[PDB]
Amino acid sequence: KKMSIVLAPFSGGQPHSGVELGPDYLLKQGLQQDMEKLGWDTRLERVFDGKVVEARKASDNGDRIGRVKRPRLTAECTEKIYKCVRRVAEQGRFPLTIGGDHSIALGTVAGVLSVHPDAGVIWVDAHADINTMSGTVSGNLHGCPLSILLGLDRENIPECFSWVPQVLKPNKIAYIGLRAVDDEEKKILHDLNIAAFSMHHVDRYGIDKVVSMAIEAVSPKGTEPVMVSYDVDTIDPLYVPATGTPVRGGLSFREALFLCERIAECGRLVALDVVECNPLLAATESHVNDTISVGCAIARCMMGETLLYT
Amino acid sequence: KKMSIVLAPFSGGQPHSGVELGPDYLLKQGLQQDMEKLGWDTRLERVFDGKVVEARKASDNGDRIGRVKRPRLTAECTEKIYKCVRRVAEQGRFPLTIGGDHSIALGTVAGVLSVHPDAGVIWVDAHADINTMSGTVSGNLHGCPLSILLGLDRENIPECFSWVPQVLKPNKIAYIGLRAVDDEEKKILHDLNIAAFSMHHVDRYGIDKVVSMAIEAVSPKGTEPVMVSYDVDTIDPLYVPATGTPVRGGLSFREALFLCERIAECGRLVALDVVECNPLLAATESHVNDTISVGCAIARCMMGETLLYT
Amino acid sequence: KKMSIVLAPFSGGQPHSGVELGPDYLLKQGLQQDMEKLGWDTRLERVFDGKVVEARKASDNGDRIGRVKRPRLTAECTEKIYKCVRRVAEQGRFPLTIGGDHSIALGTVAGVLSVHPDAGVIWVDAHADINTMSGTVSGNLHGCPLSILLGLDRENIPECFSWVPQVLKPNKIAYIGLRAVDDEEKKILHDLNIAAFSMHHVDRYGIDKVVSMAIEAVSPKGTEPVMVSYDVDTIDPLYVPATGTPVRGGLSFREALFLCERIAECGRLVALDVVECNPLLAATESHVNDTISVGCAIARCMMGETLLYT
Ligand SMILES: N[C@@H](CCCC[B-](O)(O)O)C(=O)O
Ligand SMILES: N[C@@H](CCCC[B-](O)(O)O)C(=O)O
Ligand SMILES: N[C@@H](CCCC[B-](O)(O)O)C(=O)O
Ligand SMILES: [Mn+2]
Ligand SMILES: [Mn+2]
Ligand SMILES: [Mn+2]
Ligand SMILES: [Mn+2]
Ligand SMILES: [Mn+2]
Ligand SMILES: [Mn+2]
Repeated sequence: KKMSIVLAPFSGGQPHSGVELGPDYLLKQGLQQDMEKLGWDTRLERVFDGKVVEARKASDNGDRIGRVKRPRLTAECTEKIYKCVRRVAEQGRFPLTIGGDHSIALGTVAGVLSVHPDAGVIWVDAHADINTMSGTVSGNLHGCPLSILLGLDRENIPECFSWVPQVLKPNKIAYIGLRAVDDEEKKILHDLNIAAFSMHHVDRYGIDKVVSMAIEAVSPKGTEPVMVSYDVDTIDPLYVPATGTPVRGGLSFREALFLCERIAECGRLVALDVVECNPLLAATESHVNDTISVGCAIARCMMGETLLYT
Repeated sequence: KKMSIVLAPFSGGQPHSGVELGPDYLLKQGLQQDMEKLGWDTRLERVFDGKVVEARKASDNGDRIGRVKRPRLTAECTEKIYKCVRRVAEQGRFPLTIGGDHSIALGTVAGVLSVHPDAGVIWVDAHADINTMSGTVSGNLHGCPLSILLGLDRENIPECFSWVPQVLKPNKIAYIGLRAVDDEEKKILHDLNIAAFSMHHVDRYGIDKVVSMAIEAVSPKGTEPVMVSYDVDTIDPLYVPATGTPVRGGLSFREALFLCERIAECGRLVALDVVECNPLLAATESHVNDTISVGCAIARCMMGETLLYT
Repeated sequence: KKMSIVLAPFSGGQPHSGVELGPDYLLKQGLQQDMEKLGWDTRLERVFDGKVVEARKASDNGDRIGRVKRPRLTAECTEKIYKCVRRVAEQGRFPLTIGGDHSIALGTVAGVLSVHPDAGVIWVDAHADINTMSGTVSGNLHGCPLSILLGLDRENIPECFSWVPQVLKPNKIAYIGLRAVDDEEKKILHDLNIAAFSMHHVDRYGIDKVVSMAIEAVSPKGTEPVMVSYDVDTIDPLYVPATGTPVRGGLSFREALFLCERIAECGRLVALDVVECNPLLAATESHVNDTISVGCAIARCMMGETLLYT
């Protein structure tokens, strides 16, 4: 049980400052002590300085390529995370990456799939995060990682992203909790036949059935490695208020944590990302502690914590 | 795809002013643009002036027949809606009626069943709305439409209601979400063997199963037209605060919208009422926007809007 | 239909004052009138004066045996409840005990099992309440009743508890709603193979299935008497705020009441405890009325109240 907690305090994939404070905040809640208490030998991995990156972000509006914002900054930071995560996985350690906005998954997924080529990817999110370079309206890259990982709209992806290995195939990615998919993204999922389970399926079949379906969808070869990239805005805002893109009608706190227990239970989780925790985007301090403690909660449940004896 | 959005700004079926503001408020949210965006050719149908009706309502306390309040006013306005809706349906257009209190369903159901005689009726409500003329304690007619439509307690129904056609039979009406049924109403449902699915059934079988059961109950002849009269107080107040008769322990925002998607999915919806939205009965502006946007949301989901590609 | 509403205004099993106000508060809500309205012939049973007991509690910090706090006071009061409940059951009346903290279940369960020796026990709680004398960290006895009832850690249980009959066996107790079990308690449940259904099972199988499983687990001999000891902190705090030990991710108001209807429905309920309602631990008066009215609600549903005709 060797784990490396990758610190990825990046906010360049979106507009709002504060999300780079996620890593520090989670660690204050005692994320490492919790992992250690779950029997994991943990080591912290710092990939870059959040203050320096923030500084460079807030100032250079010139970093743009069309609607896309901060491709250069984003490309540089996610390559750093990729190299870190790839190394963490080669050393045989479990990489637990804490963001940071979801654009960091560009480096995490590439890093993990580079070592575990047949690893499936469960994207827990209210969003599909698969907008293409020329398709994105907002230009916020945290909503475009999967398009770049799948190499969609190749011809329009910047040179600064040339580093991204092409290891993820559409049949190895499954979504859970979708409810704010852009029209362009709907067409993409349908055309690539991506296994996507929206809140409709959860409402229709119950979370247990959805998680089972999602795991099977990316684990056909019998039983392969599984990676989970967890966007906290999947959870209904009334549970996760402090986030950049909240959408009502999401997972309940119970379903959000139950999903983790089911994944833990299958015993094939090889990596985990917990992203989009933005402490600054909270009304009261109640909103902050509820969101950050949720991040640590999914971490604990994903890493084996159960309600009863085990 | 021809639709007529029937505006029924009536509040005479209950005490609290404000519910007549529903139609306007929904339209401000962009109800028509949403329907148009769903591919519907929409036309607005104004049945009467809400200010004039309100004025006449707030002043004439003399309009009563026992406990029943405003039978004359109610009878005149609902006959107007009936004529409008009956015409809308004869023209082959889908009538989407926005209230207004639930007493308007006296005109909508009569209008629709007049054209689609074998149409089933799904009453989504926390209440049975079937109190008889001599049985009602409050005398508020928005809780008596189904008794008049089924012609119960004939001998005690006013002359001003002589216009109501007898087209709805007990075996063609199904309730979903019941939780505040009056004792008299419990006896009625049991005696007439009305298919009623309370929050107990939803809690017991899950919303998907209940909707399936409700649709089948009124669609025995194989597959007949279906009409839905949707009272927003079916949804738990913590989701729909701005309503006249809130009862805790109701449908979640997710179940409230999932039910719409399932009905849409069956492809036999022929009419829809969205009632009891009272903007004035809101604490903050957060309560208002949450309720009105919910009304538009059920409209969109009922009319085909899905989370994924379709 | 003969019922005795046992008043047990005790708070010695925990630190916070106010929980002894539960009985009075529930009765103000009209608990007795509700039971009478459900057809029960009710009689109130006062076991001791809450003001006198409170007075004696708040002053004597000397009443301790290790970490355990107020064993003498607790032992004296619960023996009183035991004698009352045992008598109520011998008279052939249904004992409905209103607390008071959960330490009162020491007297209720012993009283009921003394008359109905093969009675099963459903413990609805977020906690296992089975910490041993030498195992409890907090020393609060409201979290140790089941250890004393099962006679665990005999050698370390005070003399003042010598009165407790040994009538409850591990295979006749089932938990529902667990989510804050101490490590020592996890080991105990696992070693004694106690049927425990946590929020994981509710999330996994749905409340209906859990209640069915829980009833069967203690009713093997075909169909024996069933007793329910209901801790209101089983319900998610956002529904039951005014309680001493709230834990997020609990039962919804709907599941909390549905469980009661299912138990009522089986027709074998022989006793009921509604505990841990602490009116003083409420932010607004909204928190108070929501919690106390919940207590009366579970009472009504447990005693036969249904949403539809019955
Ligand atoms: N689809 C929107 C929102 C994406 C939100 C990104 B995420 O899932 O990481 O929060 C956009 O492209 O701007
Ligand atoms: N049953 C109550 C309340 C009826 C509520 C009407 B409705 O469902 O339209 O809100 C009454 O008769 O006054
Ligand atoms: N397990 C904790 C909390 C027990 C809570 C008791 B109860 O369930 O009655 O609220 C303790 O031993 O102090
Ligand atoms: Mn995301
Ligand atoms: Mn998202
Ligand atoms: Mn209604
Ligand atoms: Mn209603
Ligand atoms: Mn308890
Ligand atoms: Mn408890």
